[PDB]
Formats: sequence, structure tokens, C-alpha cells
Amino acid sequence: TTYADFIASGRTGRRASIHD
Amino acid sequence: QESVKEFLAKAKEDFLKKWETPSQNTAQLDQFDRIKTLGTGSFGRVMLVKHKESGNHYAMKILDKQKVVKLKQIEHTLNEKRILQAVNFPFLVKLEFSFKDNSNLYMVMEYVAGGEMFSHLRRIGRFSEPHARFYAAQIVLTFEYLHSLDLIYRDLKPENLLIDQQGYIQVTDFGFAKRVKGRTWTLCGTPEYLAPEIILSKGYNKAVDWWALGVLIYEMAAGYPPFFADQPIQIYEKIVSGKVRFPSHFSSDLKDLLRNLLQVDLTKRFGNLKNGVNDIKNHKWFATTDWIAIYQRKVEAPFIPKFKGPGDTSNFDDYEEEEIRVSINEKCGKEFTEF
Ligand SMILES: CCCCCCCC
Repeated sequence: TTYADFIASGRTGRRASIHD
Repeated sequence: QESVKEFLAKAKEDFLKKWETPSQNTAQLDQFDRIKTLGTGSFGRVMLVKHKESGNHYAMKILDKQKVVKLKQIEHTLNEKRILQAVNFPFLVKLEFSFKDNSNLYMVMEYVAGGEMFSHLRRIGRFSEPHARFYAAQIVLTFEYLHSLDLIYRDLKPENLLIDQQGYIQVTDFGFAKRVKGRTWTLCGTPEYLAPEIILSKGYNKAVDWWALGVLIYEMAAGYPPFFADQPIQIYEKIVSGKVRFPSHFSSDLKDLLRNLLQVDLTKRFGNLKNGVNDIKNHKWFATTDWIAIYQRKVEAPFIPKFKGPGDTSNFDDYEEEEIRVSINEKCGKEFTEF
């Protein structure tokens, strides 16, 4: 399931905002 | 509907008075106690602080002059402060104090103890449509106000919406906020939330905020964002591609609305059409929503996070406590002259 794919992903935590 | 237009009108006037004549150095470091760090950022950190004269708690934002500088975020820092001291909306975190010192910039805001929506979202997994809708409604309105002041927010994410005592949201982090009549071209935001026009370096407008909403909404109801991968690059690819798959539990109204927010063609995207916001407030998904009630904070919140007591930090995660170091010689004075 996609949800499961999400969970095992590396971006499950707090996402930092980008700049340049 | 006309009441709204008239509202906005007076509101723009208020903002403008403050936009053209901002507040400077209204507090001092010493007037407060550093309780706990509540979050860490790129160029600074957020701390729960305590005002000695009043015994009130606030969230103090602390930005390192030097890091803002090497990260070329000077303009952005000026914008954030200038804008924050001028707005006033029920769903916007209130800026109380502002000041600086030899090495740092300070923004003192009120403390919203419910924590970030992000924590709840993750812990619970996903929200029911009605629950998410409750949240969306607040952001639609918030954007309606903001866009009216020629402002683009640019950093919508669960991490930035705080939940108050009533279960109502508060938008925090105006680090990318910009007042602009016309287009802008800065590459900024958070990967999973970036519109294709940003990604493609096309020059963009306030329509990017609407795509952001789409993403927010999807994320909350699905529990995962529409476009994800392990490395930004991979994400950028899916965003521009134009493909979007929805969960089988999405209501058809939902899928419809998100299909419109997540429109790659800026010329078709809801919110950026003649009728703007109305194309959104009127959708079948929000047929149940009484905008006026929301605005007024009359609706009963799906979830109220319970506050143990004043100054309670139970809803935030923990972070290592660095100590505020204040230089003997001033750092970047001319650069932050107007702060
Ligand atoms: C865009 C903000 C709406 C203001 C509604 C005021 C209710 C009388």
C-alpha cells in the first residue's frame, strides 16, 4: 500500500524549507 | 458577499498604516526567561519564553544574523517581520514583540500550546474528511485575507499550522511571505508543496498558494502527500509530470476539488480564475461549511488538544538546548538596520 510506502520513506519527518 | 469585500477594505487600510510605519525594538532579551526550545530551524530556533513583567508565555523566534546572512535570507527576514507586525487575522499567529542585539534578531509571538498539526496528523495517520475540511476552511479564509493584501505566503505545510486551545489553527512562519503586485521568481518552499511553476522557474503569482492548499488537503485526508520520494529530485519530477492518484476513500467531491487545485495549468487552477476564491468556497466539498461561522470561531472543533496547564509543552517534541550566545561586538548592523 502507498501508505506503507510512505511510512518506510525518508521523508516522514519534518520537512525543511528550501532556498536557492 | 459584499460584507466580505467591505471587510477586506477596512482590513487593507489597517495593514497599510502598519506596513508603511513599522514597529522597532519593543522588548529586551532580559525581560524574559528561556523555558524550552520548541523547534529548530534553518537559521534559528523557537523557544518557549516567559515574560517577567507579566508572567505570560510566548514563543520567541531567534535568528542568527550571521547565518541569515551567509544563507542570503536578508530580504526574506525583513519581509517576515515587516509583514507579521502588520497583519491581523484570527488564524494568524500574533507578533507581540520584536528586537535584536549584537548577534541575533528576535520575534516574540504568542504561545500556541496545541503543537503543530504535523504531530497529530502523523500520530493519528489521517483525518476524516470533515475534520480536514474544518482545517481547510480556515486556510481558505486566511489566504483570502492575505492574498488581498498583495501577499503570497509560500510555505504551507502541516509543520506550520499550529493548533490553539479551541482546536483552531494558527499559521506560523512568514519567512517566505512577500508583498508583491505582479510576479516573483524565488525558488523557495518545501519540496512536496512546490507548484510546477516554481519548479520550472516560470515566474509565479499567488496561485502557488492554492496549489499548496490542494497538497495540504490531500495530505491530511490521505495521511500522505500526493507526490513523495526519498530525494527532492524525484518529487519535482512527479509534480511537473501532472499525474495524481487518489485514495479509494476520497469522496468524489474531494477528488474533484483536489483535481482543480492540483491543476498544472495555472490558467485552469481553482483560485486563479475570474471569481478567484469563490470558485473554491462554492465547491460541493464545502457546501456544508458556514464561512462566517468559521471566521467567528463558532464551529465546534473536531479535536481539541487538552492543555495540562499554562506553559505546558507536552504537545511539542524535544530538542537539545543550545544556549543563546550574544556577541560583544555587533554583527551585520547595516544589513538589519530596519529590523
Ligand atoms: C476573507 C475574510 C472574511 C471576513 C468575513 C467577516 C464576517 C462579517
